[PDB]
Amino acid sequence: VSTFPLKSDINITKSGKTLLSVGQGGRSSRTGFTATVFGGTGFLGRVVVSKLAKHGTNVVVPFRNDRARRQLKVNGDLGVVNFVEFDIRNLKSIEDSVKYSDIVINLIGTEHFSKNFSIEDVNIGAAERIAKAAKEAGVSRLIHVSSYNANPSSSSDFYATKGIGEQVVRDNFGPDATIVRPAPMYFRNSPFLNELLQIKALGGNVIFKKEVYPVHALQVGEAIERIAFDDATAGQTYELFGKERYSKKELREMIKHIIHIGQRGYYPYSAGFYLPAPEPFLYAFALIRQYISSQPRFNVDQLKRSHINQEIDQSAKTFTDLGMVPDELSEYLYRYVKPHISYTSQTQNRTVYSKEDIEKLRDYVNTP
Amino acid sequence: TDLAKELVSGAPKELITERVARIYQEAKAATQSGQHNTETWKIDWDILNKGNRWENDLMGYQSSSDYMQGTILKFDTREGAIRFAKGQGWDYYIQEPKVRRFVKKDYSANFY
Amino acid sequence: STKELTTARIKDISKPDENNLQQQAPNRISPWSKSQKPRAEAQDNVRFAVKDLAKQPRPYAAIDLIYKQPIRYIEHDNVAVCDGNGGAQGHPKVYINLDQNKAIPCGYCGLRFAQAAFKEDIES
Amino acid sequence: SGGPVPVFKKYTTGSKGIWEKIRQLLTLVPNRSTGNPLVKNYRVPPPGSQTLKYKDPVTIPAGDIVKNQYYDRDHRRNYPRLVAFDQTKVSGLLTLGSAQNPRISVGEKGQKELAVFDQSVSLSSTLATIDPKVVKSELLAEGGSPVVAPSLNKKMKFRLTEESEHGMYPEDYPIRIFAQN
Amino acid sequence: EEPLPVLRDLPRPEYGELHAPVYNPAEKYKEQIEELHKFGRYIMGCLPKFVQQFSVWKDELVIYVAPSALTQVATFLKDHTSAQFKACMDVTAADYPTRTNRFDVVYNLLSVRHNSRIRIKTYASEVSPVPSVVPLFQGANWFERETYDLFGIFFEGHPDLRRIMTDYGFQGHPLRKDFPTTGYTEVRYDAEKRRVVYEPLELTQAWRNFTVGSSVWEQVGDGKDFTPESFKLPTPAPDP
Amino acid sequence: TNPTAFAQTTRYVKDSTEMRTLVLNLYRRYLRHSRGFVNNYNLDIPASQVRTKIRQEFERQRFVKDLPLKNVLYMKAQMEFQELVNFWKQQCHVMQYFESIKGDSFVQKFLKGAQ
Ligand SMILES: NC(=O)C1=CN([C@@H]2O[C@H](COP(=O)(O)OP(=O)(O)OC[C@H]3O[C@@H](n4cnc5c(N)ncnc54)[C@H](OP(=O)(O)O)[C@@H]3O)[C@@H](O)[C@H]2O)C=CC1
Ligand SMILES: [Zn+2]
Repeated sequence: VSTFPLKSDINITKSGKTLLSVGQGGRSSRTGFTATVFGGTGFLGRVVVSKLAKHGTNVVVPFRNDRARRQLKVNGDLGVVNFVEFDIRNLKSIEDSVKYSDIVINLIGTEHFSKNFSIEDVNIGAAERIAKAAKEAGVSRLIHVSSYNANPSSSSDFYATKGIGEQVVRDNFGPDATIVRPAPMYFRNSPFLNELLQIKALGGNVIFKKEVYPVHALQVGEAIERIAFDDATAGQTYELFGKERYSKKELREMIKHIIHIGQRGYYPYSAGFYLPAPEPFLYAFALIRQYISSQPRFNVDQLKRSHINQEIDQSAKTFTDLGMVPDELSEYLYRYVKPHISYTSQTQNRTVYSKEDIEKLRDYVNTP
Repeated sequence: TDLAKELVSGAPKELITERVARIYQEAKAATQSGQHNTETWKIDWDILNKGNRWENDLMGYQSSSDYMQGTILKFDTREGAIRFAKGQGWDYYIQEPKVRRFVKKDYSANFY
Repeated sequence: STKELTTARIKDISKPDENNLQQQAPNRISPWSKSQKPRAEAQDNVRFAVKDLAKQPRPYAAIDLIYKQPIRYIEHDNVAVCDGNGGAQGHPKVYINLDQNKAIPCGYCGLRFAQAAFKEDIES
Repeated sequence: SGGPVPVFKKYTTGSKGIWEKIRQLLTLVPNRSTGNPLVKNYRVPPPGSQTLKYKDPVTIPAGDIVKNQYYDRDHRRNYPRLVAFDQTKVSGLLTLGSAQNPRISVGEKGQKELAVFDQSVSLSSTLATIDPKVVKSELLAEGGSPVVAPSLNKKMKFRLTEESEHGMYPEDYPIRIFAQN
Repeated sequence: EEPLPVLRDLPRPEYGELHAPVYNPAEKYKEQIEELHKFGRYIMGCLPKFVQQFSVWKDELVIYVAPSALTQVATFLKDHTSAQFKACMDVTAADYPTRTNRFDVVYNLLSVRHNSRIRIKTYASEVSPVPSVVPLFQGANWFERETYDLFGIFFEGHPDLRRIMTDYGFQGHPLRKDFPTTGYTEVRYDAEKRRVVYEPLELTQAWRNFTVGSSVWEQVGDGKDFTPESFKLPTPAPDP
Repeated sequence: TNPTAFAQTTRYVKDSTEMRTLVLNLYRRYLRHSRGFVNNYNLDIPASQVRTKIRQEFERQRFVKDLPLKNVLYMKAQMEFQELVNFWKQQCHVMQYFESIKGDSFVQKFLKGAQ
């Protein structure tokens, strides 16, 4: 964020346009850039739209949910945030979103498949169509967000389609496409933290054994702001991850002590905080809810991913190439699990967990 | 006089370390023969080198970030203006008003 | 040709098309002021991407309408008096000198007045 | 006096025939109006369809073409001047008197006394050494009586009235009605 | 049983050319001006130690006192039988940056007893203390709080002095002449922080200063003198 | 009319020595309520960081010499103390108060526009 995001007030795009910024960098200021944020109504999308629009950059937000786009307009001044009703199966709608854009950020991706879209259609088909449409519109910069374990030869549908998505985007848009591989992101209402905060987490012995390198979502959106406005980042791949490795079981137990579920010894077991189930049963339950439940549940592919840990591609670039220091989960863990605390309510004394308190709590969890 | 009244005024520190005020007496307009506006001393601030004015692209409005751009203080004497500027700890400079030299003017001079 | 759509001219070198949405006005192609932004350039904005240009407000150009009014010729008088042809609902009443051998417009309405003795000279 | 008025004298829509007789029987106060404006009388000529020909009203002394010099009616530029009385001028008025009742010597002997009050002269010192009859006649009033704060309106009197006059709540309610008197 | 008359059709009076008196509105105050001069002089005579000066404008009397004399004059004007100003209707201030003491602190008193109003004027700086008339008039509690909030005047002896108009933690005193009309900061909702935050002020359209179009000619002259004849220094008789 | 909780009567102290004691007395009251500030406003920092912040703000006026300025500074500090203890401030204001954050070279300001 800061007070002025650009490193200079004059920027020349890859397509030759000269863009001049006006103002000190506030709501009424402008940067001269127009950006399209595909999937701007999602979790990461709202962070990206907020950062771009708060400094005056024009943001075009294609959308399919009419109620979800309303809160995005508050980020920018009048005329800054624009909306286009779009569908990845409508070519004309996508071409209208990128017609006036200098930067296109593709945040569209899914871990589930539904009655209308498969994993291939969103992770590969949508990315290819957006990338090819951006090039025909003469967009200077394209930013695609893949997954952390993107590998075209992976046995998981999510990781494989993300790996193919990286290659199909570079073929269509060209060598000037920047690819971002973010780790699981922690933030308010973060999907990575929502699963850990769920009291009745079925099959926690099979799912919560995955080890990851969680990264702050605010930094991921900040990194995208750096990448979009820096042409030196074109054609590169960025792996965004934290320094400290964590297992979901450690996070699950650390959260359990922060929420003070253990104030009553019987309660965590009675309330269902532990639901040990065989993996074949979890596979059957995940398979059934893939065709009965109308809401995306824990599906078959996510069961496979519980056995796959996050491996970091060493050749790719990191926060150091962008001049940033990754945030530590221990610093921000308390403020993002604070809403789920049982009672608190300043009864006697709030137990504020600092950076050192969280690290000590990690030792207690692993202490038998 | 010596009291640093800016410590209690509540104004931001940028008024002292980044802005320059001008103490001046308004010059007589060349299009009018009135001199009423020249009888008072006024204080205004120099424009910001950047962000003083920029064009809003939606409607062509004159956007600005200078919060002192429309503030002009009025004083009855030069000494009062200096005393107030010193009291607030402002970086200022005085523009001395130009005085008109007196020359005798009579109708007889049209022929002599 | 985008040169007649973005440059101020006294007259349009072609016939305006009422159905053309790139014209400055439905009855006029070119803009009528040097500082008037061309309509074609204005509509080339991100805010017109998914907007129908036909329903946008396109009032008729007043400069073309005022010159369709015939010149008022005054008989046996070198001074013309105009107040907007409405009286209390018009404009302040002004007096126009007609000594010169040309039509002189009103300062408010733009209606042009001249003497009848100069009618032959003005029309040719 | 605003006594009770029959219902048909009020500009509201009423009842007719048998329905008027029924209303009188059932209503506790039959002379009250329903509050619905008469469709045939209320706002029947709308303000946009009035036939009146309006003319700007002008008074003769201040809006005529003759005997109408502006400075004769220029009250804005003839505003009262702001005069402040300090203890020096009050001492001068007390010692030398006023122009209405002069008590200052004549000629050059009088201008010496005037020049005394051109610099600071305390009123306490002036009151300390002065004839007491002056204070009882100039500073005080009615031979030493204190100066009461002057009223903003000398015609602001009141008189207590009874219900038969003002028509408001009777004497058992805890309010009273005061007239102009 | 009779139908109601049509008020539109009722006949209306016919008027010729109307006439109206032309007189100075200040003429109707001739009794008020002289009475207030005598009462204002009576207060100075009763309190030579405190009353710096007094002025009379039409029907308004103003008493000018030092900050160290505010309590005594207000106490006198409240408890004296001839001047029973029990009600303090307003306490306000005005900023005059030219003077050594910027602020004029103004007290408007009302006497329902004698149907009279009086005004007390004192002065203050940004740091000089002013006695609080809250012990005398309990209704001045909020007015003095408002004066401090918008000016910053130090009211010594106020039982609970704090902000009453500005936001909590507001910086600056808006009614000072050097305070910009738009302030220094503005608020908005930050999506990242999930709360409303203060940010430095930026205006999409800057406030346009049309006050520079003031007339270059003086509009009102020196005015007319309305001092009572009983309050003018006498002119001595001429030479013999 | 009863004054609100934690309300002090405004007074102009004419002794520099007495003013020092009043500041010290008010300084301890801020430290004692540091945990209350954390609990009431639900801060993300421990009470130890609050006391460090309170000390830093007090040290900014340590070398103020003019007595009339001290009375205004002390009076406003009492008003600030009353505002925080009585929970009159909204939680957003206190969060932003602790959300306060090497300068750029000449060229870095020059390339971006500076001020
Ligand atoms: N911990 C994490 O969240 C991680 C994120 N990623 C990837 O980052 C990107 C951002 O996702 P995130 O914000 O984090 O969480 P989400 O999965 O909720 O974001 C998905 C976004 O893509 C849109 N989307 C999905 N399918 C479609 C579709 N058929 N048509 C149109 N839009 C679609 C969604 O739009 P809508 O909301 O309107 O349905 C939404 O805006 C994703 O691609 C994700 O795979 C990868 C690793 C870690
Ligand atoms: Zn005309």
